Amino acid sequence: PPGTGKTLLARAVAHHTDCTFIRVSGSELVVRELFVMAREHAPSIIFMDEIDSISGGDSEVQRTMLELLNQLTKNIKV
Amino acid sequence: AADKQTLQSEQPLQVARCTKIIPKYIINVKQFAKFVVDLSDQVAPTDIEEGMRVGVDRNKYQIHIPLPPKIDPTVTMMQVEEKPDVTYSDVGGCKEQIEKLREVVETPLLHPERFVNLGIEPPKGVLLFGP
Amino acid sequence: TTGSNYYVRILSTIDRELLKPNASVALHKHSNALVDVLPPEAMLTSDQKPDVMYADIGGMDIQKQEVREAVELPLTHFELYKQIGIDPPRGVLMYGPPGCGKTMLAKAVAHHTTAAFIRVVGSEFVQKYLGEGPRMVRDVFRLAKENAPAIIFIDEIDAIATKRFDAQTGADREVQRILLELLNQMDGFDQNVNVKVIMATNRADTLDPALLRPGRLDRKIEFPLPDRRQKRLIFSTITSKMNLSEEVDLEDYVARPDKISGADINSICQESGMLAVRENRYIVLAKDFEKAYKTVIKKDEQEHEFYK
Amino acid sequence: EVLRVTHELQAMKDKIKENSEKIKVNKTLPYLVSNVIELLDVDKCAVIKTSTRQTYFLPVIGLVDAEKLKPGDLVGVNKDSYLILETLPTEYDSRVKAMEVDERPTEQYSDIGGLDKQIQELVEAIVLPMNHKEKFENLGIQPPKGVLMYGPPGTGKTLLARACAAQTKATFLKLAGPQLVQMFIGDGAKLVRDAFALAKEKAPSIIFIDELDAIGT
Amino acid sequence: QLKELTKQYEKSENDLKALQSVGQIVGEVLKQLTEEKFIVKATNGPRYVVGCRRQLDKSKLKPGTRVALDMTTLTIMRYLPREVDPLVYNMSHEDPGNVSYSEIGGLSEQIRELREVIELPLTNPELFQRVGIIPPKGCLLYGPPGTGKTLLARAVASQLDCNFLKVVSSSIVDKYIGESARLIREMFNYARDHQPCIIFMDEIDAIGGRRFSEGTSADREIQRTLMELLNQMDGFDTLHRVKMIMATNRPDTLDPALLRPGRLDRKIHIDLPNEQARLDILKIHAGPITKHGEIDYEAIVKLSDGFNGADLRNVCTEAGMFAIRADHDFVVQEDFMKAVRKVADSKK
Amino acid sequence: VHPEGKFVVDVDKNIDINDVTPNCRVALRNDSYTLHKILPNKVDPLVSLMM
Amino acid sequence: VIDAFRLINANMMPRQTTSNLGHLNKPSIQALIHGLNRHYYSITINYRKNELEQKMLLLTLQDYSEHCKHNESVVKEMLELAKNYNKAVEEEDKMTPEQLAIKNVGKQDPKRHLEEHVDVLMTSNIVQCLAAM
Ligand SMILES: Nc1ncnc2c1ncn2[C@@H]1O[C@H](COP(=O)(O)OP(=O)(O)O)[C@@H](O)[C@H]1O
Ligand SMILES: Nc1ncnc2c1ncn2[C@@H]1O[C@H](COP(=O)(O)OP(=O)(O)O)[C@@H](O)[C@H]1O
Ligand SMILES: Nc1ncnc2c1ncn2[C@@H]1O[C@H](COP(=O)(O)OP(=O)(O)O)[C@@H](O)[C@H]1O
Ligand SMILES: Nc1ncnc2c1ncn2[C@@H]1O[C@H](COP(=O)(O)OP(=O)(O)O)[C@@H](O)[C@H]1O
Ligand SMILES: Nc1ncnc2c1ncn2[C@@H]1O[C@H](COP(=O)(O)OP(=O)(O)O)[C@@H](O)[C@H]1O
Repeated sequence: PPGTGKTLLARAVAHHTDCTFIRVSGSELVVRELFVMAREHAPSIIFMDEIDSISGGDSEVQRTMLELLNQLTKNIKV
Repeated sequence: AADKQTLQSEQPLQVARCTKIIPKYIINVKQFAKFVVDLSDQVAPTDIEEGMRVGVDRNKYQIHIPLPPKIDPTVTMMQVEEKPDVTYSDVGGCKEQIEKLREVVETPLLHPERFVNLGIEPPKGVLLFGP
Repeated sequence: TTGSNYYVRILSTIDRELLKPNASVALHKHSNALVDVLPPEAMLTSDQKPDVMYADIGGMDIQKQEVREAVELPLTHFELYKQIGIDPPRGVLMYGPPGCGKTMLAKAVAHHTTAAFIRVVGSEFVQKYLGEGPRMVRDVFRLAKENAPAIIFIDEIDAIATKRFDAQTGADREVQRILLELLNQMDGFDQNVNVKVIMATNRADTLDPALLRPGRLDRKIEFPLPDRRQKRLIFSTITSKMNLSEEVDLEDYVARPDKISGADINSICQESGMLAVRENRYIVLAKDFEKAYKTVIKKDEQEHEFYK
Repeated sequence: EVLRVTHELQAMKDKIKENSEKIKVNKTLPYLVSNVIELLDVDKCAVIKTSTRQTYFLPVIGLVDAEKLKPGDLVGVNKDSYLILETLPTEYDSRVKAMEVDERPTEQYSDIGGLDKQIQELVEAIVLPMNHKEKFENLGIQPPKGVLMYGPPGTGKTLLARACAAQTKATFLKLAGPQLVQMFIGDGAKLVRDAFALAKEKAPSIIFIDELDAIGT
Repeated sequence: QLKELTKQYEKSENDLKALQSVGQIVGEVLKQLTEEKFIVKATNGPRYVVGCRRQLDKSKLKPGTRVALDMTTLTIMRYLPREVDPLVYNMSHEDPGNVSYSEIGGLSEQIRELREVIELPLTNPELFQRVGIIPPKGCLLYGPPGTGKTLLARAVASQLDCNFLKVVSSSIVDKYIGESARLIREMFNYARDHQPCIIFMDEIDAIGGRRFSEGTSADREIQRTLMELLNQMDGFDTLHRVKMIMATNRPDTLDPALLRPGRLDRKIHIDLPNEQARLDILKIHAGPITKHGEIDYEAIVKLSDGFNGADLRNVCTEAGMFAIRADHDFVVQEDFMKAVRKVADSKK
Repeated sequence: VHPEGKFVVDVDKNIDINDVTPNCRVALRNDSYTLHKILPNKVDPLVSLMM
Repeated sequence: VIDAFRLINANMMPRQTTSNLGHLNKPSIQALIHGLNRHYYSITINYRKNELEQKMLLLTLQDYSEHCKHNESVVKEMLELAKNYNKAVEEEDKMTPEQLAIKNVGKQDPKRHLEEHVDVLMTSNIVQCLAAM
């Protein structure tokens, strides 16, 4: 449900591990370039957005980075 | 590999947009203050008109060279160049609708003597429908 | 201020004391060597200028005690929040459609501030000079900082903050750094001296989904386009500042509750008085009330029978 | 007093006019343009805005009066001393000055055929107020405004355009539809108002706007 | 040989003494009369610290004062008053054509109503707080086209005293960024200077809202211009002397924020001529043309409705056209009758 | 550089061009355009979209 | 800044000076200035004065509110500024490097403030008070 575990569980276990926590939620001001940053960080965690209510919103980028992530410099976790 | 002696007599030159002629005329550098200036020493007063662009120096801000217009993104379109190797003997299976296409596309050739002869202007457009 | 930042050397006579990371400091002509820090020269403190009371605001009670609660009370009683534990909310975001309680509540907040209620309309943050604006709005923020306690009021943000920008031609290459460093400026004041950034905008459907995030605003105040138990109070106030001859009725036109602001209550009541100026009358009796209301008492809608 | 005729004149021609006419030779070679924004009076003096996007105050100097100084014209200025030397008549781009067709008449009214009441109607509606307005004014009715020609796919629209503009004996401008819409906010708007400003300056002239479907959604 | 050269030559010695002058850059003093030195803001320029004239009137150098500065040495010179743009090509001139309410036909309710709401607070303001309410500010002249909108404000232009700021709303906007907001704050501050004033912004769909989501360059530049125009129609005062009125087609594309009573209170619906107003327009544009006597206006008005004032002067214009290619004396009844039945062909 | 973003410049003897890595802003081409030393790294890209 | 000059408009065609006078091989050596110094050639500016002119150019307040309300004031900033000096010596004792991050340009300035405060009263709460005696 909206609330109850989001943006906070994926935050907390990102930073017990001291990994990083990249959020690509929203595309306001600047895809594929973010992967380079994540690669540079070496280990990384990419987080997403959940909007339906409190057509192809962010499942497009979701897969867009699972296409690069499937064949893939390895410890990045969407 | 020895152009050292000639670089000082080159005068790097800023293109500006010419406009009206009173003589005097008004240039427009598109970053500077579109100001008034005459011709140098050798360029004709009938060589520079409105609309076109001329080069301005930066020392005493005056024109020496008239310059061609700008085509910035359509430079690559142009008329391709070289051109592929297939020809009329390749594209087969039609034999007549080439000849309709052929007589319109091929009148800067032989053909203008026929057309200034028996008073024809050739068609300009050709359209090519097909599945 | 001439465009870029660039490296310097600062002289020894100035102390390394007042050099805050937004301290306006002077440079030397033709050399650019730093010479002396300056008082915060920048926007106006708005000395006693706006005047509507918080008593003739009409109707608005819960929003009035929320804005009274989260703006001027943590400026006065700054330490009771440091005796219970809950922080003062940093910003105040006011989304009102189409606008009832925006700018008389942000106008009647400006009396009993005893605080530098600095105004700026959020539309001259863009300027013809390139790279000007971010320096301007950080001058606004520090101009509230050295005048604490202050209330920054910036209107209609969706002028400077939207969801959709454009990477190419730079009509908005600078407004994506109007919002960006202002978004960095508000995070630079978590040490909580006294600066509260209240802000209003007609619509917040496209504001930005990074303008809140518990730090830049922490709040949201809905303005209701009021109804039955409030509409009566609006009519009671606006009629209470007029001449009436009691042939009028109050709750008859509180009835038919259909889609009114407070602004069109001021329009039908103001229009009632002005329609009474026809016969050069110093009061209003029956028709100018009903008359103006019906004329522009919502100039109707478009029902639609069958369904309904 | 008979020595005072022209000998004291020529020392001021050489001094006053070698200096003053020297910077008045700088009316041409280094000379600059500007737009004055106001003209105020101090116990004249103007504020110009030179087109490097900056604006200077100056006491108004010679070769320009307080009458031939309208706030918002195109008046030039020196590039180092910044004093307004002489005026220039008002300007704009060549994208509007490209509409200056001179090679109009080769399609006369004999090449058009089968539309002769539209030729009578249009030619009556346009070039008859160009040669007979006063007789028209003796009836006391307003000159008719712009004529919209319209037809299915391709009849005689533009051929009546350069056929009417062929034998008009006026000036004429072949303004397209999509020349008026560009990427900037300012340009589309600036150039129609300066198009009608051109037509007012060079009036009497008629204007053909081809294909209004550009500005017709 | 001497008085001629003395007058029209020695008068032209002025070119050298005026040629000696140097010109002065302008700027705005961000106040802080740091006593001996002030901080001013140049126009396209940096803020910086400037010395002073040494016997200037420092006590009235208010924050936000146009001041002139030296170029080379850069000390502040003689001050300036607050500038004006070519708003001189706005206020000082418009379209007031000695047109009066005599040419306005058949809408005496709308023009008596607009005249009373717009200049009657400027005639007798004391009767309004007498009743107990401030006067309204704006009127929105929404209607089908033709119909006397732009003109109506022509008749208002040639019958009032204050500087009738008549502007087309699409000569406002310019290609530079943040420029239109400069122009509209310059306009309304100019209205603050000369009072009471009337600001006529017709056709306003250029600045007209129903604000978008996605065009992001050519529209958000104006949807922040409408923010400045909107937050100075509103302001923190009520502008207290100036009254703007706006006339447009398509009121159903305007912004709700700019329509909420307050920015525009008494929205006036100017309407097509019914029958009485039809014969009014027909008589007024049939006036200066020579006529008949017992020319049947009533069958012309009876004939086909749904016209406009522009369409009825189109009727008299086409009938005078019929005589001018037909070579008659004035018209006949069949020339009005042949005139309406070709205007009635002109549907959409 | 900040206002107008490009040039190719030199580096002084006491700079050891080997460590100066990309997106680590520091310059000194005072007039002739030649480097001197290094400065505060100035928070790389993501530091941005996080803060 | 005072300097006279010459007529070296022309005549590019003696004065041992002890080696060209010194301080005009140190002007503000700027090209338009030194290009002006081709014509200019400044030399010296001497100075005279007399002893007379030289020589020519060369109380209380006690508990009004004065003595109290500038030792009721400054000892309070000695209290909490000495608390921040406590925080300074506790803090910088360990994990301190690079000259205390460049002397805390930010949050200026602890400790020195105490020295200044100490200096202010001991020139006042003695001296004219001394003359009270
Ligand atoms: N189990 C929980 N423990 C702590 N906080 C929680 C919990 N569930 C919800 N929250 C609250 O939710 C907020 C975080 O938002 P989040 O849960 O990411 O939104 P969403 O519910 O949309 O995922 C925090 O302020 C937190 O207090
Ligand atoms: N008469 C023909 N002779 C040879 N090749 C042909 C002929 N007609 C079609 N083709 C083949 O069709 C291809 C041309 O594609 P094209 O017609 O351009 O497709 P499209 O019309 O979708 O662009 C070539 O590979 C060509 O060999
Ligand atoms: N709750 C209210 N009580 C009294 N007057 C109101 C109320 N809401 C609006 N008004 C009046 O109607 C007008 C419109 O105000 P509003 O649109 O809310 O301002 P803004 O759009 O700046 O928030 C104001 O001038 C105000 O006097
Ligand atoms: N009535 C006509 N008289 C002469 N030429 C005509 C006529 N109708 C069509 N044309 C021919 O059509 C061409 C012009 O087409 P036009 O009517 O201008 O198309 P559009 O109206 O879309 O511009 C000319 O080559 C012309 O010879
Ligand atoms: N009542 C009227 N009386 C006379 N002319 C009118 C009337 N209504 C409209 N018009 C015509 O409209 C023109 C003015 O333009 P207008 O109708 O305001 O269009 P817009 O509203 O687009 O400006 C006038 O030249 C006039 O002929």
